[PDB]
Amino acid sequence: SMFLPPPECPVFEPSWEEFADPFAFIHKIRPIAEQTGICKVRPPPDWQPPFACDVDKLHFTPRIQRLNELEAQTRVKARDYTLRTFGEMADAFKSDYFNMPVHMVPTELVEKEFWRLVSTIEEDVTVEYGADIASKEFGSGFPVRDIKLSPEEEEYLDSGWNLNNMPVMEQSVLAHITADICGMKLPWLYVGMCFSSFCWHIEDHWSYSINYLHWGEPKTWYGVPGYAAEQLENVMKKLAPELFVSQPDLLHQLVTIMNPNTLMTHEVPVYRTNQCAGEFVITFPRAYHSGFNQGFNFAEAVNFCTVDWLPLGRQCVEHYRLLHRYCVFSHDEMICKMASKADVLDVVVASTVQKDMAIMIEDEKALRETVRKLGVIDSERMDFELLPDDERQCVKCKTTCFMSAISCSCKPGLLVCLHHVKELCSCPPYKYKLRYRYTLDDLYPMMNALKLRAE
Ligand SMILES: O=C(O)CSc1nc(-c2ccccc2)cc(=O)[nH]1
Ligand SMILES: O=C(O)CSc1nc(-c2ccccc2)cc(=O)[nH]1
Ligand SMILES: [Cl-]
Ligand SMILES: [Mn+2]
Ligand SMILES: [Zn+2]
Ligand SMILES: [Zn+2]
Repeated sequence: SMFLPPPECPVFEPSWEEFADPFAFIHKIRPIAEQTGICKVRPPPDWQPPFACDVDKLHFTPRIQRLNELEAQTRVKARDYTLRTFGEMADAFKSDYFNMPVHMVPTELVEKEFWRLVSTIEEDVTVEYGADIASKEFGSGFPVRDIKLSPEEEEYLDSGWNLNNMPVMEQSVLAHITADICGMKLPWLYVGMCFSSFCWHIEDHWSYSINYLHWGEPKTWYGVPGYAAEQLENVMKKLAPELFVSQPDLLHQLVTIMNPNTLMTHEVPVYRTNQCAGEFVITFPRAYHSGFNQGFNFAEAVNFCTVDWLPLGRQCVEHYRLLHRYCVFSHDEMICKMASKADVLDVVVASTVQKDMAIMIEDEKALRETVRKLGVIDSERMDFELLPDDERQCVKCKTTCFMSAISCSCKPGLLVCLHHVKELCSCPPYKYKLRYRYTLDDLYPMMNALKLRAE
């Protein structure tokens, strides 16, 4: 037997009452789902968002994909397809590949065959797909405000499970952040075809993700719990070390296709599911996942960050620093933005932010004491949030600075974070300046505002 399917991941069928609040529901299932990394959610029977589109007016630029196990690919990027011409190409591909009608090809068989073809470099199957944020050429699958909407479209505008709303809801910790992240708060649209595949990965900053399949043939998933992320990476490192070489930026991270049986052989727990149209898949923090499409389909996905995630978010940026990997945003900047809005925060959010802020302040206090002992004496307040992100990365570890950094007039524009004072230039430390966003005396009242809000 060449492929043994992993065990099924948890499937939840919440009542209307349980379903109404996505954040409460996710918190409820967390003790179960965090052990499997992914889970599937079937909405109540009458939660049925309307899907309507003109398949001739939606168009997109396709990406192309070779399907070889262990071969390097990248997450970020030909004549356009319309949704109709992509669909015709996709249906004909599958139909011809199997010499069968597409909805007569068993899901078990497509899966078995996927793992055969990626392992056999004699086969050079290539497929195409779409992947992008919503645009005027190809918009969200959920209702958004703008056009006169139907009554049914209007009902789902404000849904918690409308993925456009998820990040700006009250229990989301990104609800009041000002920085423009196209990646972390905007949904991505994915147009799939048979065998088009997403390589093993975790989300930026170890966030959650929620993924909805609007219509079409199923999407097959493999997931690994967060506690096993480093085991998985060690397996990857032994079998494909090329994927771990340092890359110039975040538009360059390498990822790959790998058979889940190979992971399971090395004691990594893996779970599977077939996500059908109308179902959600949720991925938990640091939970590795991968998969492929059974045929022509359309999915929508978004990152999100709950209060549960906050401490993991801090750990992630620490992990990025040790690896010299670029950040998408400054975690500390997000924390201080929320503290500056303490009076309008949800009170549980306020309570959790306060705890992370206390850790941030004590770490910052110790770091500033250490660089003072290195002989850095001069200092000046600096509004880091005003710099383009690529103008405030630590020269050494690439972390996005916000709380503080060291500069030297010798190297105009260059910064190091306070872990890397010795990595900036050859000048003696008294030539350096500590650039800081806030004094410790600024920070304690900000934290107290959170405590008062949390009561
Ligand atoms: O049965 C379901 O799919 C959801 S409820 C539930 N699932 C699980 C579970 C399901 C699949 C894989 C691992 C655990 C454990 C548990 O205690 N409860
Ligand atoms: O990437 C996830 O976890 C969302 S599921 C999904 N992703 C992709 C994808 C993701 C990133 C870059 C390219 C494709 C394609 C697809 O058909 N599905
Ligand atoms: Cl192949
Ligand atoms: Mn993902
Ligand atoms: Zn650094
Ligand atoms: Zn210098």
